[PDB]
Amino acid sequence: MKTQVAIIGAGPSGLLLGQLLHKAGIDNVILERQTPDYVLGRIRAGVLEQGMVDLLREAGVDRRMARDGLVHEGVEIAFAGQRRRIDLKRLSGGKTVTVYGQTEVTRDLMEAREACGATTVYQAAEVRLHDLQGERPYVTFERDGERLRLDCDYIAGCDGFHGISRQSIPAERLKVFERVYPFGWLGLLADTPPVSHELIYANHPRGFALCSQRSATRSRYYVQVPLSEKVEDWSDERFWTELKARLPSEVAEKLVTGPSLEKSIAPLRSFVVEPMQHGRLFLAGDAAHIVPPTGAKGLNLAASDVSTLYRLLLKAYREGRGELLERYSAICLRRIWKAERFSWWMTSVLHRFPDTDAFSQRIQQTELEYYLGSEAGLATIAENYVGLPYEEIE
Amino acid sequence: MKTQVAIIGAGPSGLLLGQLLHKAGIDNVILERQTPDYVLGRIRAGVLEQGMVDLLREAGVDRRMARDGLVHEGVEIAFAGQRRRIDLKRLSGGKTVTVYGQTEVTRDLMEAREACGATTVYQAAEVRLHDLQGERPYVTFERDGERLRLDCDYIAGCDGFHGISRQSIPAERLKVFERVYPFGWLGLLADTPPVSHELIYANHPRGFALCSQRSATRSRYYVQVPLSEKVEDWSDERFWTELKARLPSEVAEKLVTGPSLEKSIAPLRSFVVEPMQHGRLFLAGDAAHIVPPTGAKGLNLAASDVSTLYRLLLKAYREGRGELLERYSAICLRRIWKAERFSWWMTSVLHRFPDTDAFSQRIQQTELEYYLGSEAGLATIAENYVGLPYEEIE
Ligand SMILES: Cc1cc2nc3c(=O)[nH]c(=O)nc-3n(C[C@H](O)[C@H](O)[C@H](O)COP(=O)(O)OP(=O)(O)OC[C@H]3O[C@@H](n4cnc5c(N)ncnc54)[C@H](O)[C@@H]3O)c2cc1C
Ligand SMILES: Cc1cc2nc3c(=O)[nH]c(=O)nc-3n(C[C@H](O)[C@H](O)[C@H](O)COP(=O)(O)OP(=O)(O)OC[C@H]3O[C@@H](n4cnc5c(N)ncnc54)[C@H](O)[C@@H]3O)c2cc1C
Repeated sequence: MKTQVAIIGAGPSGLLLGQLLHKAGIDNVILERQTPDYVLGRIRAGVLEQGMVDLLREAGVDRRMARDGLVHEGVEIAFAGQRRRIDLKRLSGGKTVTVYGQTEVTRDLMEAREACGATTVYQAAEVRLHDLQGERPYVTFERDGERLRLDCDYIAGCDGFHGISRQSIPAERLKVFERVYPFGWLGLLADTPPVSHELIYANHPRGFALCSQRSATRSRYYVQVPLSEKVEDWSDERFWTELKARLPSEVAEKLVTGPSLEKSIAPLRSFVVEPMQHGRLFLAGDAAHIVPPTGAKGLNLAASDVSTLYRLLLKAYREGRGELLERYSAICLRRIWKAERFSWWMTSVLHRFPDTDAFSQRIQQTELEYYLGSEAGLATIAENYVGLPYEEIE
Repeated sequence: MKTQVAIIGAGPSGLLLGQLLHKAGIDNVILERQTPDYVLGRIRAGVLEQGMVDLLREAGVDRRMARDGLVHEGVEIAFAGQRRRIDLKRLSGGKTVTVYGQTEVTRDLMEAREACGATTVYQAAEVRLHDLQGERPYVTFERDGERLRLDCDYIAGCDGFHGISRQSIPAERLKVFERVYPFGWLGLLADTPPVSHELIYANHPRGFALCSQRSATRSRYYVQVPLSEKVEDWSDERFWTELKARLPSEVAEKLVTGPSLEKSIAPLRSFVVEPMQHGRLFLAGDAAHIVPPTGAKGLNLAASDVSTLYRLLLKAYREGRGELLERYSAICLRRIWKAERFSWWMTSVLHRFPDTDAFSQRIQQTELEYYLGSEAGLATIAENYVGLPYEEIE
């Protein structure tokens, strides 16, 4: 079995890369540990940058998104009994963000891939990577008990945080940067209309809360909870009572509640590895970096890693410029670090941290007061929120 | 002995308030623990905001400053082998800062006060404050062994961080916010021409360094040093060698060194008290708050506290609007907290902190890269550096 680019992981990253590659004539095979159904069960992302929206259009998978996606021109931040709106469009020079669930984006790509007839092996068990520095690397996996080998020119590790690709790079060649936060996000999906037409991020003494959405009749809410919490201790009723307690009274007042379609706790973490490649293996998305959800940058960074890898691979195949691939990491990391900085900043000003002294609490509040009340402060949030520009290459 | 406003402390705050008051016809007496010579020996500040410059003009003490002061339109920040200039004037909408030593400003005010014949008691020993909540407060002090009493209507505590005024407010009525940094600034004054026409703040792996000035032939340099250092362990030669090691090679190359006229270590600290008044006692300047020097806000915040107190006292005396004085703290604290936030931010991005993990070091570097490379980021630094606007009152 042979292909040009072997892709590990059928999440957004792998599917997007595969689609862009297939369309340009570069054969690729995707290997996924789970089933199509399992991948589709993951709720995750709701906010997309314009760069991601354009990439989906380039991959020709934007019909449903253009129809069903919601374009947002602003977002709200509530703190100390007041709501402040950040006009993203005005402050960023015209850019906006699009609310379209990750489940939907993944569904669209999966359908697009099937229609084109490109190769995808689900339930590819025990994927192993070999000869990463040779001229002929290969991947081995198990399908129903028999060990199969897939030869390729390059391997793109799009297998997420717990994937095999990052583990395959000799640990001594990698530099890891990580911060674990002492809290997580308890999320709840409901078939109820959102409380607002725009997102509301709330810093409240009891903890952080976020009112998001998926469509006109589907909402997604989150509340900060300590790491010791188990999802089974949070009944739907306990969640709604808690969410209401963390929102401004006039917002809590018009909130339509309902049974949860999904509930889960996601721990917050920052993680980056340098470099993002090794020989003929290139890491993309959650395989190379994790950002806390506060900034809505994760899936969006994966999109830029992919956009970059795809363009470099095109140059390598179409133009015989294989040496440009050595620049992958340097190009990606520039954008990754600025997005990590933004996600870290958002996280630190919106959440309540344990054992915080009086000085820090006051500085936290003043950070909000300053950035939300200054035209220059508002602009720094806005340009980062809509997403910083992608790098050209070369 | 009787007056209208008793002022404790003959540093910049007390002298400026006294001068503004005297000029408006409100009698005031200043009590100072030290001698004129001792006060004049303190080097301290070099950078003044435009608001402070205007206040000095209003007090009619700006002749020498207008002649000798240096107007700066920009400042430089060096980090990771690169120098980035922040165009203050362009980015702040036309404002600049003025470099005029605190020693000089204090000298100008002292001369101005003497010429007008206003009362100033130097070597006023053991100042005590009494009947702060009565309609008739009074101050007692010792002059050559005899205890004297000074009756007044109001008392302005302009006695700095170690003054008696803040100690006179029942501890239970005060809320203190404080952060002590694990390092100090070793400063050196020399009769040598500055290495640059504008200030250079440098974040270097060995520690922070700052190239400042007092005139065309007088320089002021600083290097971050741990709290365990004693000034006697730093010979002039050790200082120059260290400073040179922390600056970009092309800057170190043209640095003119020379014998120190003054050397001292100043520990870094953030401190604020709420409220800033009690009965007929009002705190101003370092008596109510300390900001680390990194942002050049200390003397500048004292100026705004004074501008505010003076205007409220005018209303009280001239207009019989004594009730407006209850607003002093609320007005001052708004500006104080934003300046504290700025000084804290500058301090955290420019200095090297002990036991810093890899993630934080990278975030520190990315903060600099972001704010120094974005038009909106540059504007947040600039508007804060030139000084945020004073509040109108009423
Ligand atoms: C609560 C939450 C909210 C978020 N909100 C947002 C948001 O609004 N906006 C945004 O930009 N980001 C957001 N994110 C982040 C975003 O969901 C992720 O960054 C994104 O899923 C990354 O996609 P990926 O394809 O890189 O990895 P994944 O989605 O993790 O997919 C990796 C795939 O690889 C497969 N795989 C793993 N191991 C193997 C193996 N050994 N062999 C083969 N296949 C394997 C996995 O099964 C998986 O299907 C959020 C995340 C969370 C958890
Ligand atoms: C290294 C350094 C650099 C700085 N750089 C700058 C800068 O460039 N720009 C800026 O804005 N700020 C800067 N500052 C801060 C600035 O110097 C101070 O904020 C400023 O001195 C405050 O003035 P003040 O009048 O409130 O207090 P002080 O200058 O401390 O004067 C208070 C006076 O009260 C007197 N006194 C004390 N106790 C008694 C008592 N019990 N009875 C009677 N009198 C008493 C003291 O003797 C003193 O004379 C810097 C400070 C340092 C240390």
